[PDB]
Amino acid sequence: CDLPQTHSLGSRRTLMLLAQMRKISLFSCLKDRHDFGFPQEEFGNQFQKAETIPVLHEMIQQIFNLFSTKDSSAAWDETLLDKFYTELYQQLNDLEACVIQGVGVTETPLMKEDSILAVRKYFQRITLYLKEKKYSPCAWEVVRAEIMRSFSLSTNLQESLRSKE
Amino acid sequence: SYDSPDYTDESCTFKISLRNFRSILSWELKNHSIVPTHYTLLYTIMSKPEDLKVVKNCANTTRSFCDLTDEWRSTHEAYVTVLEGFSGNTTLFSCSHNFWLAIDMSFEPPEFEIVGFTNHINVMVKFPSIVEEELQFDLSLVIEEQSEGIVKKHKPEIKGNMSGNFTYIIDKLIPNTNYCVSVYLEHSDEQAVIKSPLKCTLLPPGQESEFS
Repeated sequence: CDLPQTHSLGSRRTLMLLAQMRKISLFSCLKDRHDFGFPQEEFGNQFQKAETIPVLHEMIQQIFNLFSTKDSSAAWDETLLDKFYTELYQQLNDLEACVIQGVGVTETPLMKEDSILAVRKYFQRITLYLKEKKYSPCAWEVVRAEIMRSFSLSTNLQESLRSKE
Repeated sequence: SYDSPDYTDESCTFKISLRNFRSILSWELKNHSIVPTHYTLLYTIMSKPEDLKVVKNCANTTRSFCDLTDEWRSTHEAYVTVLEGFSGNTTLFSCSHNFWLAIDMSFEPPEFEIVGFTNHINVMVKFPSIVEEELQFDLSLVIEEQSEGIVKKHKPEIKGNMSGNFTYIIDKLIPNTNYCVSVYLEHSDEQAVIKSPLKCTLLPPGQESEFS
């Protein structure tokens, strides 16, 4: 498990890959203004020291499945997604590593599932929107923006050790 | 004569300056033939580009700047800037750009002084009397020190130092050292070097008569 915060390009790579898969720009898509909003209350709060690892694992599991769909594979670059799957697996393996070891990962009460449930419904909600929008180009950009912001409000929170007051 | 002809008819150069924790944006648009006098400023976030929100008092105004202290209260999200200019009663331009408060945040208006002592510099940045405890913003202030040509960037902790006069004592200096102090900030990069008007002060010189 990554106990010391020496250096990591895991989540930093995933975020970049999401931006690289960008076919278009939401900035030029003035129609799909139906944003979602990543559940940061159950990610950036309470959990900021390994406790957020179980959530991250299942969170990426949702991302992996959602992007590994026949829809996403046909919407984004299959070559970029090819690496995306590998990176997702890498992050997954890195996160579950702490679960395999005897680190303080699974110690919290049922609230551990609550965080996962929050992300679960968030992703399901996105799937519904995708179906409603027939998986349109700009609609995908919304998803990209959301997921990109999601990473900035999840794994990025572990690096958010600026203020302490 | 290079590239394309200078389009001095639609600059759309926007810039936001922080005047005592007050976000004020100004718009620059050179007029070639048609000269508009009234403009309308709109803003929004990345979350939804179509969520164009118009500012009050800064709509169909004859002003060239607009203040939105409590309007612009976000550090994580990006603020989109859309300026709709109308020449008389006809739409002329509607350039849409975006700003990042967590990347720019040009802070220059605050007054700052520096007392020069024989062996130390007494920096005194007069920041607004604002309670940081009620300010949801994360950033660092760097005190630049250019003494005798030696450029140094002192970045201390701003926790309880931006709520008024910022006192910073720079020691380990030798007599006769002209120094210039610059007040700029930083966040997660060094591209936020808002080098304000460098104030040069000369502390007591030691270039007197050399004797035993």
